[PDB]
Amino acid sequence: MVKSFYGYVRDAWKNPDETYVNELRWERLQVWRKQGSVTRIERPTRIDRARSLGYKAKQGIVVVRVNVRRGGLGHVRPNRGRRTQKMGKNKVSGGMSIQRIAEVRADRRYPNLEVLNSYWVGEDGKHKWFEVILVDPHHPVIKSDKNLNWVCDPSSRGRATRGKTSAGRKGRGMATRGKGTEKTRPSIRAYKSRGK
Amino acid sequence: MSHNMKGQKKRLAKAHKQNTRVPVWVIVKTNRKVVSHPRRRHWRRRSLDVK
Amino acid sequence: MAILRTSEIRTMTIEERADELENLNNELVRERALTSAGGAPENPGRIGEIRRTIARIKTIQHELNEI
Amino acid sequence: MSKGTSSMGKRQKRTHAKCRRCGSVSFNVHTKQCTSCGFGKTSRMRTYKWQAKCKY
RNA sequence: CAUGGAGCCAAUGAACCCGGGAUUUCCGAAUGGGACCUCUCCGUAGUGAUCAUUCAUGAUCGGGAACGCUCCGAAUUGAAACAUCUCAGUAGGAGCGGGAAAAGAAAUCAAUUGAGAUGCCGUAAGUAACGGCGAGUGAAACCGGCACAGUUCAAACCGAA
Ligand SMILES: [Mg+2]
Ligand SMILES: [Mg+2]
Ligand SMILES: [Mg+2]
Ligand SMILES: [Mg+2]
Ligand SMILES: [Mg+2]
Ligand SMILES: [Mg+2]
Ligand SMILES: [Mg+2]
Ligand SMILES: [Zn+2]
Repeated sequence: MVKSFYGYVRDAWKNPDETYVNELRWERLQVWRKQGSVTRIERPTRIDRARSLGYKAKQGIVVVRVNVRRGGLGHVRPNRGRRTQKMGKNKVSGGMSIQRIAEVRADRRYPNLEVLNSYWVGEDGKHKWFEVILVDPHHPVIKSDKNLNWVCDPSSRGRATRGKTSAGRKGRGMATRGKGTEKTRPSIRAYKSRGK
Repeated sequence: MSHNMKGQKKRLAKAHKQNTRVPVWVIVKTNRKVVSHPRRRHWRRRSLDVK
Repeated sequence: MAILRTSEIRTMTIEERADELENLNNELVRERALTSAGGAPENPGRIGEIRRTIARIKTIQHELNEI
Repeated sequence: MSKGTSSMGKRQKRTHAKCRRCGSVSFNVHTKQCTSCGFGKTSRMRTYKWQAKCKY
């Protein structure tokens, strides 16, 4: 088993409760809770995950940690007449996942980049921290980079807000094909939102 | 003596000079087909939408 | 014919262009000053042609990089 | 004193001034927002789908 | 627009139309500070906010008839009442965005053996399915077409090449 060290990082992060990642988790969440909603970091907390998701060690790529509240879409009780099925909102969690929420907040704070992907990095009772990869589509290195130069196209600006990232496509019910995607692909809006 | 700034008095000046009849030669040139415009008004009526 | 053609403005110099602009502004001041009494100009096309001439001279000056 | 013509002579003041961005007399003087174009509240122009009818 | 008086422009080729420039006050994304003041104060002359970077420079901001994508989301009404249902993911809202956008190259659909990305059109079909199994809602595959397109990363091995 001549395995790269990225494999060892992935092994350490496969079951993080029963590895050395638990000690680092207890030491790291103290610093992470104090930080802001969208915090920039030097290196990704899990380098193998970022590299498989598309991170490269070059300028014009930014990695940011985002804190998102745990739980579903907290909603307001309606103050006007509802038919008793559209009146209850405590047991309603929306169609926006927390990963999409974190990606959209990272895209909001960093307007001149694009959200590439993101991955779970840690969590506690009240928060979920996600590390979001962003790309600079106007840096010359990304312009020259042929494996990232698709992002310079006009159709790629606003990926995380048009549901084009991997968490976005998962949330739009496009992880699979065949049966079950009769009302999701090619878009939720195409079938009057009946899928999802 | 309402106390206007410069722009308010400029708007009232334009409103004042809009409130004049069509010239006689315009009526003569147009074969009397242009005899008025909508901006005629009197000060003791509907107030200006100026200030 | 015209007050002064733009080719003649290109023929002129910087000092002569400034002198022509000064004289044209002074004559436009005189023509607009007489109309403050309301009396029509003896040359009613003169005012518009002098303004167009001033525009043409300013265009030539900006083309020649004077200001 | 009445609610009709008696108390309508107190209309010697304003609540809407002529907005800069659109030249309409809709700029509220207390909320600092034009209720026609939304200047003072947003960079974009306020336009809603209920300002016209459903196109079908 | 709109062949009135008096002049002016035009054979140094105007007017007019196409193309390329100049000028383009103040506000407005409005962006040096400020707005019941479309102006005003400081002038040390203005890159306001959020960002990328080699800190040279660069990006986003607003608008656009509808369309596109993402998320949030009623009630009238129908059931001859009405609550599941329907109205309807409609109306409306928030974000993003281009000339198109989304989709997209199987951890697929089939059936005993096959096909070979996606979209859209016809049909399957008011069928399967759902449903106070009430009222109603309601596909896809196969198939016939429009059009045809396949690939790039992570990793193994090398190690600044
Ligand atoms: Mg925030
Ligand atoms: Mg596309
Ligand atoms: Mg509509
Ligand atoms: Mg009924
Ligand atoms: Mg925009
Ligand atoms: Mg795809
Ligand atoms: Mg339905
Ligand atoms: Zn306004």
